[PDB]
This record gives sequence, structure tokens and C-alpha cells, in this order.
Amino acid sequence: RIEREQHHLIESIEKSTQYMAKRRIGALISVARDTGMDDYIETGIPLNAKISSQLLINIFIPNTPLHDGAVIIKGNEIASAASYLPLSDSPFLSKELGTRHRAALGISEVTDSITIVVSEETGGISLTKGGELFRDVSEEELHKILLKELVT
Ligand SMILES: Nc1ncnc2c1ncn2[C@@H]1O[C@H](COP(=O)(O)OP(=O)(O)OP(=O)(O)O)[C@@H](O)[C@H]1O
Ligand SMILES: [Mn+2]
Ligand SMILES: [Mn+2]
Repeated sequence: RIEREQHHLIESIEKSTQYMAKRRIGALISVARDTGMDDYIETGIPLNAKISSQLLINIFIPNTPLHDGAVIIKGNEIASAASYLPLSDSPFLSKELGTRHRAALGISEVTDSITIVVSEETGGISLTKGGELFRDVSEEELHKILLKELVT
């Protein structure tokens, strides 16, 4: 069922970001929806891989060929890793945040994608949607947002 797929995706994101946040492993994971992401998938290394927390983690290990860029998730696949997302030029984004967050914000401005960031400098988990930044959300907060947004 798609329902079981969507819940597995939530769990996959929750576990991998939780693992990566404890270890300050930067990460950037964009989930596409009605708005196509195919142009950005094509900038990356194709994976077309089953979604799992273990793969998400392995991708973002630092100084590895897959980690520099965004993971894009399309349907029930990790479509691509090391993809480019457009950067927000928004002057409202805090300057202590980094390029991952600016990239997470840029794509949320031009798609309806849900994107999730792990800061390598703080371990905070953030989320972007519709040009909004949810900064350093708690585990419970991330759970409800992903539940609300990714389960249809
Ligand atoms: N357009 C983009 N799309 C996706 N990833 C990007 C883009 N531009 C930069 N990145 C990623 O942003 C990271 C920038 O590395 P850098 O050493 O500058 O850390 P940083 O931006 O301070 O980190 P953080 O935001 O996690 O605190 C690199 O992984 C680079 O792959
Ligand atoms: Mn599962
Ligand atoms: Mn790097």
C-alpha cells in the first residue's frame, strides 16, 4: 500500500536524521510531491533505491562521493543523491545558518516539496515548506509535521 510506504518514509527520515543529528552529520533530504522535482533529480547521482534509514545515513557520511548535495525522494524511491537545489536569496534567513538551509529554503519556494536539514554545526533538524523554515524542531514536532504532510 502507499499508506505503508508513506509511513515507512516517515520512519526512515526520523531514524536517519536522529542518527545524523546525534553525530552532527549534515544532511539535506527533499521529498517531492505534486510539484515535479525531476529537473533537480537529474543533477545528482541516480540511485532509484528502496527507501531506508540505513541508506539515508550511509549517503550523508562526510567525505564520501554521495554526501555533497541533496538527496531527493520521489515516489517510494531515493531517486538521487548529491543533487543541486536552487538557493534562496531571502535576506531573512539567519546568517548563522548554512548553505544547506539556504538550499532547503530555495526549493521550498519553487515546489511544494518537504525538505529536511541536519546542521553539521549544531545537530539541529529543520524543515522547509512553502518558503517557510521550521528551525531546530523537536522529535515530536518533526513527527507531527511529517505525519501531517507526507501521509495522504
Ligand atoms: N544548491 C545546493 N544544493 C544542495 N546542497 C548544496 C547546495 N549548495 C551547497 N550544498 C551543500 O551544502 C554544504 C556546504 O558545506 P559547508 O562546508 O559550507 O557547510 P555549511 O553550509 O556551513 O553547513 P550547515 O548548513 O550544515 O551548518 C555542502 O554539503 C554542499 O554540498
Ligand atoms: Mn517500515
Ligand atoms: Mn563535504
